[PDB]
Amino acid sequence: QVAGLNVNRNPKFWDIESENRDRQEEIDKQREESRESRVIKHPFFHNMKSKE
Amino acid sequence: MNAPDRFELFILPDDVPKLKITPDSRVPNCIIIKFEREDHTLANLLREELALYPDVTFVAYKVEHPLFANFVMRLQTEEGTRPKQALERACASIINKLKTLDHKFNEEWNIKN
Amino acid sequence: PLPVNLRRIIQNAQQIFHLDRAKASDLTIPEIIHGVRDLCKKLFVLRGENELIKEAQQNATSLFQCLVRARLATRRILEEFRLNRDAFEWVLGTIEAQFQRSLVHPGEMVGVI
Amino acid sequence: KEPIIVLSPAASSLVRMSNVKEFLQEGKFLDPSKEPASSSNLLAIQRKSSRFKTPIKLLVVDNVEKLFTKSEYWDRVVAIVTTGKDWQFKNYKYKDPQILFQKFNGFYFKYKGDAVPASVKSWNVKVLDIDRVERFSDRQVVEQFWDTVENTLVAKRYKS
Amino acid sequence: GRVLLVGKYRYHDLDELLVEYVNNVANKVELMVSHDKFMSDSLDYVKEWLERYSKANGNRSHYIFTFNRKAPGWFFLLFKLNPTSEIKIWNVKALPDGYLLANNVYPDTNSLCNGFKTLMSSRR
Amino acid sequence: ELAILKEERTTTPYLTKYERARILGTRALQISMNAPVLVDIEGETDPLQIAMKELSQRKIPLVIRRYLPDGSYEDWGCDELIVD
Repeated sequence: QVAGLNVNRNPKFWDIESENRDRQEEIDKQREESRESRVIKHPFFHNMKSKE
Repeated sequence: MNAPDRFELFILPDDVPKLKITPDSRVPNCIIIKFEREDHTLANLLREELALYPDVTFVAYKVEHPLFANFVMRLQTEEGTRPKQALERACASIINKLKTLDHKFNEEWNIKN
Repeated sequence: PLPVNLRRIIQNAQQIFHLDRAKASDLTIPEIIHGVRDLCKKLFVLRGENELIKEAQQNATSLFQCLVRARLATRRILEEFRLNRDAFEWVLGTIEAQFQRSLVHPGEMVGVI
Repeated sequence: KEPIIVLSPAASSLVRMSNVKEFLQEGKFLDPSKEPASSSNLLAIQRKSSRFKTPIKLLVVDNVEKLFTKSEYWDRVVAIVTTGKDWQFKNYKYKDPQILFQKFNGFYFKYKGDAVPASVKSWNVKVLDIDRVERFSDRQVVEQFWDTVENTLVAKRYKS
Repeated sequence: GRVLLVGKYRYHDLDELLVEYVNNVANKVELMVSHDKFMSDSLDYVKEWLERYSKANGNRSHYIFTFNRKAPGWFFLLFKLNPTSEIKIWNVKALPDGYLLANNVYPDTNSLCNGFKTLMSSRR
Repeated sequence: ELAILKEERTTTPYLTKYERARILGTRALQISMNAPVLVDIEGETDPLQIAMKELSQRKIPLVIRRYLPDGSYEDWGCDELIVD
């Protein structure tokens, strides 16, 4: 039970497409996260790229 | 107020093992035995029994603190003999000595009764 | 009372490098002279190249330099102590390090002490 | 037959084949991380002692897999250098560290002030400290190491 | 991590992994390079040299090894039975315990060559 | 103005015991407040022990500012001060 409101979603008077598009927009925003680098202490460890 | 219960001198908690054995790697064929809820009565008996065995080269014990009822024993035998076997032999030998002592005392008491 | 015990350092060197035996030393006299002379200039109590700073630094270690030169004389080193080379650099380095360790630390509340 | 000194092939070891010659023989300690890696796993060093009239030639071996095919080589081992790692002893004569360390001299090199690993404290090995800054004590540490090694050599009645 | 995995190989620390895997792989690579049947040049030049040598010595089958520039840590085994036979290339992987050819582990280069000859004889 | 250039620093090049104690305390507190650790920890858990391990390896990211009596100061990094 999420859409408990009884708002008439008739496409003639309701823009279902806009609400759906905003819904995937916010869901993709939820999917978005953050990542950071890793630090390791070892004599032969170097934070370099493959080509580097 | 802070005095411990007197039964803690001899009553063993369930989680505390009576007898913990850890090897002593500094010298070959040596083990360290930790006796819980024991004192000089068992320790001195075992030590002086083991000191007479030709295959036991080092035996000692110490009570770390008089306020705690436990002692730790160091045993170190020859190459052929595992120390735990020597400890078992000591226990059995003292048991036989006590058994014959009891028998002789009973005989003497009956004679002199 | 003077810093860094020289007698202890010398006998430590003798024990470390086994300076016994009638073996002849390989320590040339110019090495002894130059080593002691250079050591008497690395006892830093005050840092800086200022002339007044240098004069104060020279004043602060007069008695200790007299002690060091009295102990580490050429004849005494070659005959009484019989140090070899390696013992000699070890003694010089140890003297310098211990002197650096014996200075007072900034932030001492010496008035209360 | 020259005696054998065994080094740990671990990269964290303070003494490796690259800098073993300058350290044990010349008495000068260099940081092995900066030194280039040495391709040869066998090296020979010379030791001058007051206990012996002539210098002693010794062989330093990093890996015993390719040089200890015969059991008689183990009779020549006079020192073992370990990093406190169990996996060094997979192919050794005594795969258990304890028995190896009562039957051989074990040395562990650490910087002064660093904490000893737990396994090292549980083994019968000597602890030798090298200062990070002052370099005059390197000769003293080397002298202690060679004192132990020479005691073992004299006890073995080695001929030179 | 307390446990390190390199394929089926399992290790417990970085130094153990390094010494047991990388050093052995490098030693096997050097043994392959120092082997008499090795050529580090380009694959096309290796093919041309093999063609020329087979044409000159058509009485025997010739096999040579070369670097796998596309797949690092591998080797290409090119063998030509006769001048009329096409050059066939086989894949060899540099493993710590040896060389993997036709799902078979050969401890040394000479053992690898003997195994290759035996495989050719059996398949013939 | 008040800062003293690195070339003309004349204070002792060693870590005094007060500086060592204060540095260890501050680093231990920071580690206990979830600061990143710049050295590998084998099995240690005490913040003070981790701080001592960091100090021994010259990895503490702190700067000592030594105040001269006139108000000028010298900034010394804990990685360039010699520790016994």
